[PDB]
This record gives sequence, structure tokens and C-alpha cells, in this order.
Amino acid sequence: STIEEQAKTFLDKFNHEAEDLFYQSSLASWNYNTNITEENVQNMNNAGDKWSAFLKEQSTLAQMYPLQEIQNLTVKLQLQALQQNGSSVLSEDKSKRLNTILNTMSTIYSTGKVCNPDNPQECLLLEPGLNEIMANSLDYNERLWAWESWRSEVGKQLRPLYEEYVVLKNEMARANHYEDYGDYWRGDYEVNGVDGYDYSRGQLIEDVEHTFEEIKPLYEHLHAYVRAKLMNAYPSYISPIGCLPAHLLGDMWGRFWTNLYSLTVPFGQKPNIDVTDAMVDQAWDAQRIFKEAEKFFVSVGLPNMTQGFWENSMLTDPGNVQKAVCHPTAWDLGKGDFRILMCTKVTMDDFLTAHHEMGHIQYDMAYAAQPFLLRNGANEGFHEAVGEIMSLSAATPKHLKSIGLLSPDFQEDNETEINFLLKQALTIVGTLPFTYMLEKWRWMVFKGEIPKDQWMKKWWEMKREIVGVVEPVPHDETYCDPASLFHVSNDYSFIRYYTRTLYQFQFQEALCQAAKHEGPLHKCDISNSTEAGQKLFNMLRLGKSEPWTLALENVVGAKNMNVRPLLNYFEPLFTWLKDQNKNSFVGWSTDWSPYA
Amino acid sequence: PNITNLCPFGEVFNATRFASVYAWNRKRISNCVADYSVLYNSASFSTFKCYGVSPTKLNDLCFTNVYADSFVIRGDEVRQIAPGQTGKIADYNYKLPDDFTGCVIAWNSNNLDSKVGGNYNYRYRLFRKSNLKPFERDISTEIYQAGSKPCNGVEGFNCYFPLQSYGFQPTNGVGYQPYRVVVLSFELLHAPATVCGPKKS
Ligand SMILES: *[C@@H]1O[C@H](CO)[C@@H](O[C@@H]2O[C@H](CO)[C@@H](O[C@@H]3O[C@H](CO)[C@@H](O)[C@H](O)[C@@H]3O)[C@H](O)[C@H]2NC(C)=O)[C@H](O)[C@H]1NC(C)=O
Ligand SMILES: *[C@@H]1O[C@H](CO)[C@@H](O[C@@H]2O[C@H](CO)[C@@H](O)[C@H](O)[C@H]2NC(C)=O)[C@H](O)[C@H]1NC(C)=O
Ligand SMILES: *[C@@H]1O[C@H](CO)[C@@H](O[C@@H]2O[C@H](CO)[C@@H](O)[C@H](O)[C@H]2NC(C)=O)[C@H](O)[C@H]1NC(C)=O
Ligand SMILES: *[C@@H]1O[C@H](CO)[C@@H](O[C@@H]2O[C@H](CO)[C@@H](O)[C@H](O)[C@H]2NC(C)=O)[C@H](O)[C@H]1NC(C)=O
Ligand SMILES: *[C@@H]1O[C@H](CO)[C@@H](O)[C@H](O)[C@H]1NC(C)=O
Ligand SMILES: *[C@@H]1O[C@H](CO)[C@@H](O)[C@H](O)[C@H]1NC(C)=O
Ligand SMILES: *[C@@H]1O[C@H](CO)[C@@H](O)[C@H](O)[C@H]1NC(C)=O
Repeated sequence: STIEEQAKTFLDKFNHEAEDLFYQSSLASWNYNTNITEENVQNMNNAGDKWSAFLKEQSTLAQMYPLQEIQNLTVKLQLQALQQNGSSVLSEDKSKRLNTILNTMSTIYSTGKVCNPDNPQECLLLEPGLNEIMANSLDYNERLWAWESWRSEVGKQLRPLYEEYVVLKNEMARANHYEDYGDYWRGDYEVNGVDGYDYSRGQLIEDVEHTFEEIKPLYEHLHAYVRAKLMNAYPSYISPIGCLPAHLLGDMWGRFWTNLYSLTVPFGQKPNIDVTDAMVDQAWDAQRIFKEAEKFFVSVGLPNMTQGFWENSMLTDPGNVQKAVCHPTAWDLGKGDFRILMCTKVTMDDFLTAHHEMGHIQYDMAYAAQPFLLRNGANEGFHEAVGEIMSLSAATPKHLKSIGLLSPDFQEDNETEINFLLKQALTIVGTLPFTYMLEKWRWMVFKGEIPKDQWMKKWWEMKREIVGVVEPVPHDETYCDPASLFHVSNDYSFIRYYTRTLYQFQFQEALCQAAKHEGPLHKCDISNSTEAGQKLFNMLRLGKSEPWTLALENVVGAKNMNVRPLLNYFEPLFTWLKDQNKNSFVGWSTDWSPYA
Repeated sequence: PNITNLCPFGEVFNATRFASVYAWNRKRISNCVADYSVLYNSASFSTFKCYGVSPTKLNDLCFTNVYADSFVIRGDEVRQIAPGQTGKIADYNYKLPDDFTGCVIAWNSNNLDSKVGGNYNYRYRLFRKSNLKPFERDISTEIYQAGSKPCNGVEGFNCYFPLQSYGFQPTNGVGYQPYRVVVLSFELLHAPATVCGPKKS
């Protein structure tokens, strides 16, 4: 009996006793989250570390098996997850310092405060307030003041902390057989198994900007239109040649352009689509919303949800002193237990969020039969794309009229369709260059291509051609602008959001093609189509058992990640913009600056 | 005939405590009139599968003895109790022959066995050297060995305890709820038949 049988026996022993401990930890976490109290705090810890206290030893024991002779692909893939040294490879005296620096960085970011100099005894936080000022206000001076103050009292002390963080994490990267931390992050998009489906870590670099170049023509027209509208709004502050500044976007970092929809509405004579008052008139409660969100999935073909989800899940309104943090979440506690958590209200936004979380729950339920270590999506981008597909497909006017919310005698026309398309474009396609630029800069800074001095200038020069944003007021070397972001100071990878959009659009296009629909893609629907449900389930049930390249072979017909469905979705908007800005010129000048 | 000496099915289906699957209880029933209609005409049983004979015809013919094997398993493992099946239970705990004749009854007992903190009384075998023969019970607790070096007792690298417990909880979904299982087997040796239903009149 070779080591291949020993590996099977060890895994069979491991997962059985891991399931119960993971279930207990999840139960403790849910108990705390639903019921915030001190009595329910320590319990979480008393479970949490213990779970980790069990995961380390099994990680230590998964080294006497030389994972180069195991021939079964499933067993080798399952064993590869356990053989992760993690931060244990570093020396203890450095690991403690790394933990301390992460903790202090997180606390510093979470404890930001800015006082107006006229009133130095009242500082505002990143909570509603300063963020509300930056998002919903019409004033150049105060926007510039808030931007500069936040980047000057949070972005100054983080420079040495980040400088030490980079080198320490990079030393860990060499400790884990990687020449950079960027490779450690990109390792998830890597497979070396089935022939013909191999994908290397380095291929993603050449694959990202290869598919980014096709989006530039679509982004340039949006940039020109937004710049023209801002010029018509802000007099003598934005040149028609140069590109718009950073603090006029509507967000502190400019991640999303949704807040700018009010200024750049194409033609707002006709009203927007809203059914919230109709929901209130028909007396819709949480149960009705969550049952209409289930009949859709039943009609598609996916299995009905289990009993007990209606009993244990905290669906709506904790109410009294029994408080709860209710950021909308879908919980998979294991052992066949699924729950949801939300403070639902009677609003269309809550309807779409319920559809999103319902899709999350369905995807979680799909792969419950796989072993413990394979109960995840193929990559980090599939889960959110699957969640957002339902939200995209459950907002069309046809589906709304089917459930009898919109009037049966409703006629759509040019302007409402164009307005909705532009509203969605301001959020979906307006954030890709920002994510691409941020991830590129982080990859280069980890690779060491740009030295220490070339940090604050390389960022801002690159932002000009990639994004089209100028300096409001210059920063030389004493600031850390990217540090003032949640996904940069808390050690979170940022490439997920770039691939999520393309994956979701490819999935939607493939389903609509295999759903017998005629017309533009944005009006399509996947209701009452069982074959589409079967096609989706054939990929959902796989879990992490197969390479994601093979997963992108049952829904769509091509394993590579392309951008053609994205351009096909925004075709009417693009063809309207082609004749819209017939007098202005697309593209920006990188030399013009507000200060010089 | 006045129909007396009823077989005591109440002591089997309504027992206070059941045994673990690796130590299933065997009870011998003989020399009594048995009424299977009261069992078949009950809506409290989730699974009732008869292989050798049809349930309705069972009230006519009769055998020389009956054997009742009772235990408790998981919800998803009921399908493993059948002729020509494979799995952990069907290999290391309880095996039925291909020519099996009799019936299998299984019903949910979540409201009794499950406990808020977790019920860990029920156990089952996880490793064994070889597959079991039909109707063979193994209760030995020898320490298993999977590698090459022999281990003197205490668990080592490749030396695992063969028995593992169950983790029943009140909220587990029908996949993991406990289920109580009773298997009835009819045996027809050369001795004269004694166990069959009432002479209706
Ligand atoms: C194990 O115990 C249960 C609980 O007592 C037994 O089920 C119950 O059995 C009794 C009689 O055996 C049933 O009573 C019925 O009452 C109606 C009138 O309500 C009468 O018309 C019937 O002739 C019968 O006497 C009862 O419905 C039944 N179920 C419940 C929930 O009580 C069960 O029979 C016992 N197990 C065995 C193997 O006997
Ligand atoms: C790796 O091992 C697993 C488990 O032993 C194999 O999974 C089996 O796949 C066959 C394929 O038809 C099924 O019939 C079995 O039911 C599966 N389970 C078992 C326990 O046999 C898997 O095929 C193996 N991979 C290889 C050999 O490449
Ligand atoms: C994780 O850390 C262990 C502990 O050092 C590494 O195992 C050693 O690897 C080196 C070379 O790779 C060998 O010379 C030692 O004999 C190994 N020691 C033991 C106890 O196995 C391991 O390589 C690291 N990386 C993994 C597991 O991926
Ligand atoms: C899940 O949905 C299915 C399909 O609607 C349900 O099956 C039927 O549901 C209707 C109304 O919900 C009942 O009147 C029928 O008696 C059901 N038939 C069967 C064979 O079940 C199913 O009950 C639903 N399950 C849950 C837990 O809601
Ligand atoms: C919430 O926790 C407190 C602290 O023990 C407890 O008294 C209270 O009953 C709990 N409420 C619920 C609904 O569990
Ligand atoms: C819609 O567009 C077509 C083509 O330009 C035009 O003929 C028609 O009048 C438009 N309808 C409305 C309501 O704007
Ligand atoms: C027959 O059994 C019934 C049962 O109630 C009893 O009342 C009756 O006396 C019995 N008669 C004889 C002859 O055994």
C-alpha cells in the first residue's frame, strides 16, 4: 500500500472531525452577530482560535506526505490546500510585529477624524458626515478642503508603516517559494493539471490589459460626455482640453460615479421606474418579498429551499434592545444549515438585494455534496457574478409587469431605456480603469520596479493616462494617497472586482442565448426557462472540484475571459454617444493642471 | 380461535433507547400471531420498503421465526441499507445479503435524539481491515493501523481510533437528522411455521 491510500485515510479522518468544529464556530459567530452583547463576545473567541488551534496541527501533519507522487487529481488538489505554511514560515519575533502593524494600521484607518479649523472641538469620522459631505454637496472649496484634509491627516503617518509592511510581506513571499507577494495573490488563478486547461500565474498580467484595450473607446466617450456636463455645471473650472479633477467625481476616491447621475442625466422629462409606492399600496411585507424572490428560482428550475430557513433566519426588524448588525449577508453554517440576515424594508433596493442574497444561497446549496475542502467557487470572481446575475435579470420591466407591479398598460420608449442604460453604465463600466490602475500599481510596487522615491509621482502620472484625473493640489513625497482606502490598508486583493463584471456579463449573454430571447440584451430575461436552469446547475454543482477554465466551458463556449458581451450590452448607449458629442473631441491632455 | 398471544411489536418500535449502529440490537420473535397491518397502516414512517414479499400479501404466509434488527443512523445513510449497496455503513457496520427477504422501516426522530449542546452518544466504525460478511457484528476496539510501522497502543502517525461519534444538533436539516431504523427478516427453517396473522372471521 503506497502513500496514496494513506492520504485518503488521513483526509477521511480529518474532514469528519473538522465539520463539527467548523459548525460550532459558525454557530457562535451567528449567535454574536444576531445578538450583540458582551456575554456573546468571548464565546466567539473561545471558538474561533480553537478552530484555528485545530487547523494548524492538521497543516503540520500534511507534510510527511510528499505531494509529488500522488496520482489522483482530486486527492492532490484537496491535499494542496492543507499544505499552506502561511505566516508560520516567518520567525515568531517578526510574525508578532507583522500582526501588530496590521492591527495598528486597521485601527488608524478606522479612527479617522477631521475638525474644521474654525471649530477645532468637533471632528467628523468616515461615518455619515464627511462621507456625506463628499458625496452629496455642490461646492468646490469645501470639497477640496475635505479631500485635502482627509489625505493629509490619514495619508501622512501610514508611509513608514506601509514601507515596513511591504518588505516584511515580501520576505514572507520568498519564504513561501514566491519571488513576490503579487505571485502569492495571483496563485489562485493558476492550474497545472488537466492538459489543455493549464493556466499560469504570469498569463493573467498579459491577459488583463489585452482585454482592457477594447473598453477604451467606450470609456473615452463617457469621459467626454461627463466632462462636457461638468463644464456646463461648473463654470471656468474645467478646461475642454484637459481631464476632470479628482474631487468633482462624487466619491472620496472616485471608485463609483453613481452620485453624479443627477448632473449628467440625459433627458429627465420622463420619470424613472419606481414601484416602491406600488409595493406600499399593495401592503407587501418581508414574507411576500422573500417568497416572490423564491418563486422565481423555482420557476427557473433550481430546487426549492429547505424548511428551517424560514424559522432560524433573522429576516427583518430586530426592533428593541435586542440589537443586531445587519449588513446583508447569506450564511452557510455547514451540516446542511443555511440562513440569511438582513434588515429588510419595503423598497425596490431591498428587493434586488434579496434576489442577490437568494442567488448566493442557491449557489452555496448547489455544491453541498463535495468534500469539505472543495466547497467554494471555482475562483474568487464566480460567486459575486452568480449573485449579481439574478439582480440584473430581476429588474426588467417585463418581469415587473409579470408579477403585476407595473401597470399592465405601460409602454416603454427611447428615453427611459437610454436613461436606465446610462444609469447602469455610470456604475458598471465607470470603475474598471480605477481598479486596473490600482492593481497594476500595487503589482509594480511589490515587484520593486518603482523605487521608494518614485511612489507618489508614479501613481499620479499613471492615473492621468489610465483614468484621466489631475492633481487638485500637488503632493511630493510625504503623503500616501492609496493608503486611504479600505482594500489597501486591510490587506485585501483588489483584482476580484475586475473579473467579476466580465464573468457576469458572459454568463448572462450565454444564458440569454440559450433562453430563446430576441432583441437587445439588456431587455432579456431568464424566467420560465428550465433548460437555462439546467445549464447553470451543471456548472454550479461542480464547486471547486474542477479548474475554472473547465467551469467556463459548460455555461459559455470559450474558456478564455473576453469582453465582447460587455460591448454588446451597451450598444444602444454607445451608438447614441457616437452622435451625441459631435462637436467636442474625445481624449484628454495629460499636461493641463488646475494649479499650473 | 380467539386470536391471543400477540407478538410484542410495541417493545421494539417504542423502546426508550436505541443502540449504536456498530452494536445493533437483534431480537428473536416466534410462537405468536403477528399483525403487520397495524404497522403498514401508519403515517409515522418516512421509509417503508419491502423486498422479499409485498406488504399486503404478508398477512397470509408464515415462517418459523422472525428477527428484528434495530439501530440509529443519519438521514442521508438510509439509502445504504439495501441489498447490493456500498458505503461506510454497508461495509463496516451492517451488511445485508443479496438474497435478503424481509422489510426495512425508517423514521425520523429529531425531536428525541438531538440535543441543544449536541448528542455524542451514538458511534460508528470508520476504518476496518476488510469488508463485513452478512449479518456479522464486530465490536472490537483494536487500534487501527494504516502505515507500515506497528504502533504499541497509543495513537501515532498512521494509527487512528476506529470508532467515531455522531454530532446531532437540533438545527441540521433533513440531511443530517437522526433516523431510527428497524429491519425485519423472516427465516423459514425446517421447524413447523408458528408466526402468522389472525384467522379473520
Ligand atoms: C407506539 O406508541 C404509539 C403512541 O401510543 C402508538 O401509536 C398509537 O397507537 C394507538 C393504538 O395502538 C392509536 O390509537 C387509535 O385511536 C383511535 C381513536 O383516536 C382508534 O380508533 C384506533 O383504533 C386506535 O386505537 C393511535 O392513533 C396511535 N398514534 C398516536 C399518535 O397515538 C404505536 O402504535 C406504538 N407502536 C406500536 C408498534 O404499537
Ligand atoms: C480519485 O479518487 C476518487 C475517490 O476514490 C475517485 O472518485 C470515483 O470516481 C468514479 C468515476 O466513475 C466513481 O464511479 C466513484 O463513485 C468515485 N468514488 C469512489 C470512492 O470511487 C476518482 O475517480 C479518482 N480520480 C482518478 C482515479 O483520477
Ligand atoms: C513549509 O515548512 C516546512 C518546514 O520547514 C518545509 O519543510 C521542509 O522543507 C525543506 C525544503 O523545502 C526540507 O529540507 C525539510 O526537510 C522540510 N522539513 C520538514 C519537517 O518537512 C516545507 O517545505 C514548507 N513548504 C510547504 C510545506 O509547502
Ligand atoms: C418547494 O416547492 C415545491 C414546488 O412548489 C413544493 O411542492 C408543492 O408545493 C405546493 C405549494 O408550495 C404544495 O401544495 C404541494 O403539496 C407540494 N408538493 C410536493 C410534492 O411537495 C414544496 O412543498 C416546497 N417545499 C417547501 C419546503 O417549501
Ligand atoms: C441576547 O443575549 C443576552 C445576553 O445573555 C440574553 O440575555 C438574551 O436573552 C439574548 N437574546 C436572544 C434573543 O437570544
Ligand atoms: C424614438 O426614436 C425615434 C428615432 O429617432 C423617433 O422617430 C421617435 O420619435 C422617438 N420617440 C420618442 C418618444 O422619443
Ligand atoms: C375471546 O377474547 C375476547 C377478548 O375481549 C374475550 O372477551 C372473550 O371472553 C374470549 N373468549 C374466549 C372463548 O376465549
